[PDB]
Amino acid sequence: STATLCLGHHAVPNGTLVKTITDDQIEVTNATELVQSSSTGKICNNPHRILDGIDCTLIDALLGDPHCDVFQNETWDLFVERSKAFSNCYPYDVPDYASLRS
Amino acid sequence: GLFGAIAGFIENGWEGMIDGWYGFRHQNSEGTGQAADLKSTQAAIDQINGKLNRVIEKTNEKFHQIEKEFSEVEGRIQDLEKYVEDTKIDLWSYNAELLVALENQHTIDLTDSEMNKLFEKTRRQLRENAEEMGNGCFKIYHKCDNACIESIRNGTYDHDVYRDEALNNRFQI
Amino acid sequence: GLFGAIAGFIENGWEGMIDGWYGFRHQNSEGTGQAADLKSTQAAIDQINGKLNRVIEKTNEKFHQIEKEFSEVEGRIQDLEKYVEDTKIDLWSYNAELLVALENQHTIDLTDSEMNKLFEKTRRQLRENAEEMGNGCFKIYHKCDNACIESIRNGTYDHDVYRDEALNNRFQI
Amino acid sequence: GLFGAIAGFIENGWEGMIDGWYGFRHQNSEGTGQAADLKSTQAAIDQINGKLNRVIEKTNEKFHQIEKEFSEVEGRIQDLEKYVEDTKIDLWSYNAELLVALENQHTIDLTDSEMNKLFEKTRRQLRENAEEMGNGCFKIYHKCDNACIESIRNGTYDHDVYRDEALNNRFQI
Amino acid sequence: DTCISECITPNGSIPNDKPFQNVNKITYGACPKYVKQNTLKLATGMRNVPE
Ligand SMILES: *[C@@H]1O[C@H](CO)[C@@H](O)[C@H](O)[C@H]1NC(C)=O
Ligand SMILES: *[C@@H]1O[C@H](CO)[C@@H](O)[C@H](O)[C@H]1NC(C)=O
Ligand SMILES: *[C@@H]1O[C@H](CO)[C@@H](O)[C@H](O)[C@H]1NC(C)=O
Ligand SMILES: *[C@@H]1O[C@H](CO)[C@@H](O)[C@H](O)[C@H]1NC(C)=O
Ligand SMILES: *[C@@H]1O[C@H](CO)[C@@H](O)[C@H](O)[C@H]1NC(C)=O
Repeated sequence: STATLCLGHHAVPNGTLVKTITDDQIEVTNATELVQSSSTGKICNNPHRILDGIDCTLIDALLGDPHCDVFQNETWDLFVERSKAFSNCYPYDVPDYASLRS
Repeated sequence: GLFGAIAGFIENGWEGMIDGWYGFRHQNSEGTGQAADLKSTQAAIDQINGKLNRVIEKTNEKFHQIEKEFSEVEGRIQDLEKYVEDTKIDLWSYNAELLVALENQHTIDLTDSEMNKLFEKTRRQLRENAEEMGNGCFKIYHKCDNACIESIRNGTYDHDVYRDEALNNRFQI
Repeated sequence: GLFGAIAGFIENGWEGMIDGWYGFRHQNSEGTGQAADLKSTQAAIDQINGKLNRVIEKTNEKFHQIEKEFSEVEGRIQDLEKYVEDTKIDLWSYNAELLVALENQHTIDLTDSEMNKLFEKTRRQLRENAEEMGNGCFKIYHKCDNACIESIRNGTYDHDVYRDEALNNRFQI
Repeated sequence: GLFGAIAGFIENGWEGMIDGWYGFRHQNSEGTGQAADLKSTQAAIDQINGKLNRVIEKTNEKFHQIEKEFSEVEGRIQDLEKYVEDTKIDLWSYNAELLVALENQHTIDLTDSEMNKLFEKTRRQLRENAEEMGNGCFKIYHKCDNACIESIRNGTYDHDVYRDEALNNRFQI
Repeated sequence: DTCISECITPNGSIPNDKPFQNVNKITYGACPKYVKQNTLKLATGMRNVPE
């Protein structure tokens, strides 16, 4: 005589709140994170040629401060200057250090 | 959402349906069963994966730019340099926010739409042989064993084959 | 909008309905009356107030920036300073424009959607006891006094209780 | 799109209908014919031309700005000048991309909506005198010559005038 | 470190699988645009109405 047919959709025990145009937080069955918020703390030597500046800034390696001569004729994709890099030669100053360095 | 099926006329979802997104549940003479509808389930999936690709597409890729952190105070140029970056971050932070709110709204309506389309289609198959109970379930006014349900589910149900039986039970027995 | 109810199959609105956004008007044996549907009315309101909050949210908040008005002509830096602000204002002026056009379109469709949902739901309650006159009004084919209308309005109307009466009048009396 | 009519329950389109966007095809006693519905066709057109105007509206219009091509290397200022333009082009290139993707999605749904509205309206005219074959075609259960079809098409078809005839053929002849 | 990454920031390398990042506005390579938000979940599913 009769039969019942019911249409429906899935649900998960624990969903994920998301934001939409009209709702601050609305629960959905799944979501993906769009914002990368963490790093390992290490810089990778591949695929970009990274030159570790050790105790030298680019300028002192450019001019030739004795302790930076280890960087003669070097090439890089990204030069990494350290906060504690120091000069140990004749006191100098560069008018427009920013642009020379750039 | 815009449609009314999901979190609408379909009271709630089935925590148990783990084989598809949208599905059917029947209760005939032989008993009760459940089956996911692979077709509508894949329409929602395809569309969602489609926006996913658009969104997480191909990266900025910048090399030498301008300085963003300063150790000494210099005034004028440094002021402008910082403002340039600041107003930039601000504009990209808005874009990201809005983009995510629009997409989310659409993903909901879209998935609400695929539910409501499964319903109308299934509704259009049953012709005069059924009535809608108003909860997403159709009352089929004729004997419908499992092979009968399967034909509805697989889209081959012929309504003439049960019309008169249906009509009879429907209209005052 | 996308639905067809508002400024669509519902010829026009009721200047008189001042107690809700969506509502009912009946005409039975006892007479005529009107009543707002607080439920759908609040769904539209909630959603609209929801975007309103998102939009008029929390302010820029900038302090020392860069100069935007100049008394002397200087060239190069001043050129760049002005261009930076100009291209900024331009990008924010587009965002504001588009944002307001998208929201407005959505607010219309959304409110058109809540009308059309009130209709389908009410339609699904009446079962076989009514027909749609095509103007947003259902012709109820059975005696329906005020307590009968109230049950439709409050969602408790049982269709079996009037089915045969309904069916009879419907199908050639 | 969101509706299901276009590239949905209406199997495909008519390469032959060159007089309108949406239309009708009937088959009665007198034969077969075709006619575009100028009303729904113009609703889609108006809306599309409406966004078209918004989009291709009024131009940037900039005069003296800043330099974007450089012959000598200078550092700091030149760095910032280039970054300013670069981040600008990037932000406008996103806007253009997104704008075109949103509009396109909407144009589809909107035109899918006007199809589905033509259907429901025509469906609401036929009252109990027809059934939906599930392919966008209504089976009219009564003699309907050309002047009868024309009245449906032009919105003047009275269903009472054929109800009993209709009802009879419908319900077991 | 001896690893592989195309996106470098003062803080270390970060994967560029996502389109946005909130690690540092200073980056070199193929990198996620920087934004102020620490999270932005994109809904990859339908609404969840549990039983
Ligand atoms: C959630 O969606 C993401 C993106 O499509 C996917 O990685 C994952 O499989 C989904 N989660 C589940 C539980 O399926
Ligand atoms: C639909 O159901 C019937 C009953 O089981 C079967 O014979 C028919 O071939 C099915 N069609 C498909 C495509 O599965
Ligand atoms: C609905 O209508 C009937 C008639 O007035 C009444 O008895 C019933 O309790 C009403 N329900 C609600 C929730 O108001
Ligand atoms: C609709 O169809 C009938 C039959 O041809 C005709 O008399 C009637 O006036 C038509 N109305 C319009 C507006 O064309
Ligand atoms: C990255 O570095 C800056 C300082 O270099 C710090 O303020 C920020 O919170 C750091 N982000 C992460 C994820 O460590």
